[PDB]
Amino acid sequence: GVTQTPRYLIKTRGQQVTLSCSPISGHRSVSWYQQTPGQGLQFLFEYFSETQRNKGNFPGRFSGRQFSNSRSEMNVSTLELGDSALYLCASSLAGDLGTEAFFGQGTRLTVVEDLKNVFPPEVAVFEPSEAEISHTQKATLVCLATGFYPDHVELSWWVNGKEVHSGVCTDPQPLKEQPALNDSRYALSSRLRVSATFWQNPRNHFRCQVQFYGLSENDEWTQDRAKPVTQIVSAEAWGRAD
Amino acid sequence: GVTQTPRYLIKTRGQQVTLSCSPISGHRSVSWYQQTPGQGLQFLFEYFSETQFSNSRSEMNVSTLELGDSALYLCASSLAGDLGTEAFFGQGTRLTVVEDLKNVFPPEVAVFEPSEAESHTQKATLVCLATGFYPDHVELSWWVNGKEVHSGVCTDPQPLKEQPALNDSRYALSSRLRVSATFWQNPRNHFRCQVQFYGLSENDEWTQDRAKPVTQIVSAEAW
Amino acid sequence: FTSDYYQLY
Amino acid sequence: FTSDYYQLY
Amino acid sequence: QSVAQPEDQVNVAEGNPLTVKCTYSVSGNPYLFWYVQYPNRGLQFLLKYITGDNLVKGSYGFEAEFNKSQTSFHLKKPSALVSDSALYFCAVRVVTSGGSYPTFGRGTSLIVHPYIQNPDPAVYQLRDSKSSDKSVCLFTDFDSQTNDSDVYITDKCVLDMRSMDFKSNSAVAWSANAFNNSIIPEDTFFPS
Amino acid sequence: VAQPEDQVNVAEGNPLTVKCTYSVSGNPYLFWYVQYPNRGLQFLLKYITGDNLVKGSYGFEAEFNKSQTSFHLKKPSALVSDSALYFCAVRVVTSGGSYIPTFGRGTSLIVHPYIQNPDPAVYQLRDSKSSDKSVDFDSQTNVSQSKDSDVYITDKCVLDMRSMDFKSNSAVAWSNKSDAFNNSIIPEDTFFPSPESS
Amino acid sequence: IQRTPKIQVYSRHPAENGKSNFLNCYVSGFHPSDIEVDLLKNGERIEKVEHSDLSFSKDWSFYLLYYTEFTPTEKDEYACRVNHVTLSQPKIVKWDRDM
Amino acid sequence: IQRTPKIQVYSRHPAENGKSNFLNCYVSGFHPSDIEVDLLKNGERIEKVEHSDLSFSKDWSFYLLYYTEFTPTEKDEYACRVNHVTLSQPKIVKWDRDM
Amino acid sequence: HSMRYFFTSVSRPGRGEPRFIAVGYVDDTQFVRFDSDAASQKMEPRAPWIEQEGPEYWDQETRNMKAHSQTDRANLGTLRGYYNQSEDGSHTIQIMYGCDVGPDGRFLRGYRQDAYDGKDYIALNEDLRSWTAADMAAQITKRKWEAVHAAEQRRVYLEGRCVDGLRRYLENGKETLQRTDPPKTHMTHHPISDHEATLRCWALGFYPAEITLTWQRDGEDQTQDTELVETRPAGDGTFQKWAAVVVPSGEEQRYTCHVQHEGLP
Amino acid sequence: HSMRYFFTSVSRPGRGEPRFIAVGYVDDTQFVRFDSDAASQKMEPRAPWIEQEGPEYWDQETRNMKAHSQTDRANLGTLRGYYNQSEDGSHTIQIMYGCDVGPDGRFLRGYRQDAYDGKDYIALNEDLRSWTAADMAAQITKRKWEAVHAAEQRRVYLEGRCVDGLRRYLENGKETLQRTDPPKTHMTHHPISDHEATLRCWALGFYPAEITLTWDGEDQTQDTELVETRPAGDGTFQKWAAVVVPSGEEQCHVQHEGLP
Repeated sequence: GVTQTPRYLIKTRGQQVTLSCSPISGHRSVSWYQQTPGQGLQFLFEYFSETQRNKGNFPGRFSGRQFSNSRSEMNVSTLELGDSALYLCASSLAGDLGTEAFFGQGTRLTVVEDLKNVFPPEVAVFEPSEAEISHTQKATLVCLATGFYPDHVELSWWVNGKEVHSGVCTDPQPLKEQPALNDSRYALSSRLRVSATFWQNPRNHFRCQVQFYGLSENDEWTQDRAKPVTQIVSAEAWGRAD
Repeated sequence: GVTQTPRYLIKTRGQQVTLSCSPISGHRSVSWYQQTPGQGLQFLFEYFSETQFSNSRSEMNVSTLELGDSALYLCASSLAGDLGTEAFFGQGTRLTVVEDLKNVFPPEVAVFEPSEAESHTQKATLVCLATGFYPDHVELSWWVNGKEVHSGVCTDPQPLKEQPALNDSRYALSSRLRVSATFWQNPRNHFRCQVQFYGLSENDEWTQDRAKPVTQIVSAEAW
Repeated sequence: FTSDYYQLY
Repeated sequence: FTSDYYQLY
Repeated sequence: QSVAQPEDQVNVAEGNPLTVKCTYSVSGNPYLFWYVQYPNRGLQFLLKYITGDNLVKGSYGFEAEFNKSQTSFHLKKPSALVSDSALYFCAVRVVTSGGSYPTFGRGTSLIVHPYIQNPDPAVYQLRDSKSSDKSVCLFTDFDSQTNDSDVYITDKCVLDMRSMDFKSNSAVAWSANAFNNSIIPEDTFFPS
Repeated sequence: VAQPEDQVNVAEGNPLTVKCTYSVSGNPYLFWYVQYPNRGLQFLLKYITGDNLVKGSYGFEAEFNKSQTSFHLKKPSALVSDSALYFCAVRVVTSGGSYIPTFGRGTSLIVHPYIQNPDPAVYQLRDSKSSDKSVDFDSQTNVSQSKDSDVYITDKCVLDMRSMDFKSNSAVAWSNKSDAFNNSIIPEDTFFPSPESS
Repeated sequence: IQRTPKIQVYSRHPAENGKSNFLNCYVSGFHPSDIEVDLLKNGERIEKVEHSDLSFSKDWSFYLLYYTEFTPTEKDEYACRVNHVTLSQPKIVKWDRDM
Repeated sequence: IQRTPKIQVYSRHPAENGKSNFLNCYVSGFHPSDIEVDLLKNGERIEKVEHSDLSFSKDWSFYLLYYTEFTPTEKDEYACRVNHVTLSQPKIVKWDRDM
Repeated sequence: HSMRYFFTSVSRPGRGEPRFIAVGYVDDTQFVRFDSDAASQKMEPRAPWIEQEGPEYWDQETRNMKAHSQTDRANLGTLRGYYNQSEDGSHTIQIMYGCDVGPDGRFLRGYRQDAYDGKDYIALNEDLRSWTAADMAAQITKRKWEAVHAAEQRRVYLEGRCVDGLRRYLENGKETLQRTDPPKTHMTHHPISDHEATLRCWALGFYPAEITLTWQRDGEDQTQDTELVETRPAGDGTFQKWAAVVVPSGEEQRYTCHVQHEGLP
Repeated sequence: HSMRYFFTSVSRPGRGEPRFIAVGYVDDTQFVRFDSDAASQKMEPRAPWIEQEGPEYWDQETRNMKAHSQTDRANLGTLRGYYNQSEDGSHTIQIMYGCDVGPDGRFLRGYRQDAYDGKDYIALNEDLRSWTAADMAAQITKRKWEAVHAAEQRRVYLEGRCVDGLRRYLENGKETLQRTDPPKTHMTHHPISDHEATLRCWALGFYPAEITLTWDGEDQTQDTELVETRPAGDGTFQKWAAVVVPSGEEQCHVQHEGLP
């Protein structure tokens, strides 16, 4: 319950962001970092006795604040592209030498170049072929998200209405498109490996969860293409009897 | 329990006494008084944080006795003796004293069965007396078919005293019971008065021809 | 019918 | 069989 | 400090609410405590009082209240329990370094003479075993108001029996005419 | 405070080993954590002071040793998944305390399985609607990359099926060109039915 | 100890606009009360506040029920707030006809 | 919290001088143990000290058992003392053939 | 069958004097109440059976109930030292009397356990004459009760007044206290999102209590993670309970509802 | 048919390191043991049926049970601050596992409830995924166990290792774990006092537990008798009876779950 909000978000170059971290309950110590692959965490700051206790050396743009009821917020007045990739918050009772702090689910906020190139996904369920049907006794379903940028999609899966964690997997890094200069798209495939009998039965619906989380309507987008917001996309599948 | 020891004691003139009060549990305040009919309590003394033993046990030493000055002594127990707090009291050390070792007498008992007249009332009456005892230390109870009872049991709060003499006498201190008429008509109803003396031990220099004055097991009989 | 031994703590 | 999860307090 | 209870003896029948008296005259903030001494037993406390409300509670059903108009506390009850025969006393604690924390007096005694169920006067005489020459006289079921060195009788004699909640108020007598100080009625079952 | 190993691999037959080095002043204190893929930072190993063979999680452990100024988080038998960016960190005492997880690029374990007679097989899969667009091997095949930005195939695949405890290390292939395992060393006994053109 | 409240909005005899019904906001187990409760009809507090016995249950926890004589309609927003000290924000319940 | 150490002296298979039998010194609930238990053969201690599992019961209370190899007779004083931190004086029990 | 004088109290330091509330549950229904902020300052008899008894009975009801209301304030002057606080502790002291008679008239066994801060502070046991304080504080209370024959007085009260008054209540109850209204049952099928349905057996208005509903399917007790809440009254004293379960679409008829009541016909 | 790995610990402030003792009660009979002052420093297989198993698991049984014992010393570094003491608090922190399966082979319901100083500190519930802390302190523990999927891991362990291993022991136990030893009875007149006697029922050496022995077809139990569960020195349990009846008028319930 170290909940953070918003859980993914996107912002263009130079504005301030309002990112919230909510601790579980009565604690006092809050820590802030940046888990991007570049550089290191570097320990933004920790806050104590209603005062930021440990401070390093920053440009003036970095700042942070929490509330009396322990609610905590981040505010990055000026963005410098990559410097806003992924962020983490910590909570602990008193923050002593022999005690730890617990981290939240983070603020993964992979940033676009500009609002122009924010793109929706092209997805389709790929039916199992009779080759991996007839003798293997093991099906193979695939959803593929061609043409999304950046890596904000949170691919999950739905089985016959419900959700399970079995036979589904996805790599931690979607394969990038042609390198270009500073932008590309991604594919980030998924798999199903349910039993063959689980597939030939006509009564089984399967659909991917390519749902974008990370951008909302409060944007000044004006190009002819669709507004980049949190999009509700999906897929579809059904049985194939024999 | 605020248990005491002994519950009954007798001493002659002059020497010291050892009486014990045991508190229930962790406590600091343990009082002392004298609930005699004469004079007043006077709030004898009490120690505050050893100013009793460390484990709160308390003993009394009265080096010199002045006859009636040792009648009935009590102890208390409380956490701190604050203004708004009370103290439980122990069952005391009732120790009615004799003049000398000479006139310490055992009790004479007689069970007085119901008469046939008390034939239509549906009510019996057995009686035990303790004729000729001194001092007043008797602990009269009753025994029914071996078991304790407290219905039909009674005893006056002050035994009637004998001829006044000067400073000593004996007492009777009777008790009686009122079991049902059918209860007494049955022959398997053994009763036995409990005039058992509490209050004196063998650590005495008694030398007269009469029996040694100690705690003694007297009894009665009925059927 | 109620109780009347008002117990002290 | 034993258990291996050592629940921190 | 001085605490006095003028009533050296209080008599209440089983039709009358109990009334006793407590008095004191001290300084500071006085605290009044009550106690009960059941015959030849402990000194249980039932009626405490420190400060606050006037009509202070009490165990069982007893109660009392404090009035400045008389500096009294007056342990009372609308219907005292059946036994209630004790030496209730009222004591006050004075202010002292660390606390002075029962200077009461002789208190008073209650006798709860019952009167119901058609008392039937009767005199009897009882003999013993072994030497049967010894004998005692006995009474049975007297009223509720009756107030030498040879042929003794008894002290005050009142009981309660728990079979059908009856009573056997009587009087033993140990050596007819022995009841010379008694005012037994003419309808006595005395058979001589 | 920085450890050399930025990438550690192991099969499902060997005890997990990683490196955790440190060099600070005063009395050091080390913390350990794990980053399960795109999730929180729940820890598995704590050290404060005392015993050498420090306790741990489901079977992880580490030991304290000035002779190497390091812990080297050890585990006699890693569980099935255990594939994440493990990292350890130290920071010196300050007024109130510092206790910062400054690790440095952690280390990513991978737990390639190898059991149950792998039976190689590669197939091409088609989709619904417009069918034109369309998409069990060994355990040692080194990771590779696409030669170009066309004829896309997959990245590393590791999965499991809970029902019969079996699994399928496999590969997908969504070709971009309208016209492919050239960088792969798939053995000759593959059940590959040549679904290349089709 | 600062134990957490509960919630329920169960109705009386089957709800039907033809006749009248009762709302029942019977909160289960509590700890130090400091409680304020009201029923919601399309928003805002009502004037039919009627509490009941502040009794307690076996697991040393209280309970409390509220009454009202009322008739609903198909288009209405009935709810019951729950407020306490353990929480920093109130809670609202849905009067769905199936519960 | 102190509980107070209830004990008993019950024996194994019916004691008889013809054959051999052990005495069991079981104990009911406990709080912080600091326990010292000995078996008495006509006073003093015995070299056959044999403890068992320091397990615990449902009501968060320990229990314990002991063994000893002997055969009894008609003239002997066997006992199992009780010691703890709550009590200031030890407790002794009688091994009679009726309990 | 049972009658238990539930007591409760709360304290708000710095705002006057503590509050006390009490009730009564002859069988299960409530018949008596008390408060420290009401206007009648007496006992309020909401019950169709126990209403006509003599004015002395209602007038007193040990009107020293609001003397116990101050006894509790006296207690929370040493309970402030036991669990040592300063002055401001807002705290509750629950009390629970109760005597449970047998269906023929025997005393069966009575109950009494007290708690502080929702935590047990002292209790009785099966039989009587025993104290089981559950902290290093109430050990003093246990010893004090052991001192002056406390359990003996409790024995007297339980075997006397509580159980006799419950006889009188049962006699006065006629059939209002003992009429055993049984449940009435209904259910609806209705679906879930795409491929599931929710069977829910509904029983309402029953009395007395002690009915539980477990989900059945082909006779097996598959007590899955079903979400019930707690035992609730239907606005008069009557209680109701329902069921909830998730079943796959097309597969519902296997599941059945188990209905059993101590007073079931 | 159940299974429980009882744990316990104590503290010796200013005397080194805390202790740890553990046991196991597959069915009812004790089979496994551990100690922090023993010389083996290993599990002690004192049970007849569970002895043939391979040396590797006898060696381990998560020999990191010692690691758990060293985890408890870290736990009692914040359990001291919760119930705030200085350094000298001599306290016990008991642990209560338990994995009860159905007689056919189902999972029935698993159990766990931990406690501190004889007071419950955290507990599981019927079904699962719930915490019921019982103080101002362990509310932190309750909320944190809510935080990182704790009860889910407990579900994993229960639905796995409990049922698997326990069925393994029942397979290994053959008839030793399931033999249903019935009681044997004896009684005599036993005159007491002067006018009364005791009719004391006896039953010794039966297995398993849960015998019902209570006092012309009535239960007149209004006094104090019997101590507690009574072990007969091998795992077998026994109970007796007590009653007071008058001389000449002397005229018990016999119920066991395994009674013939």
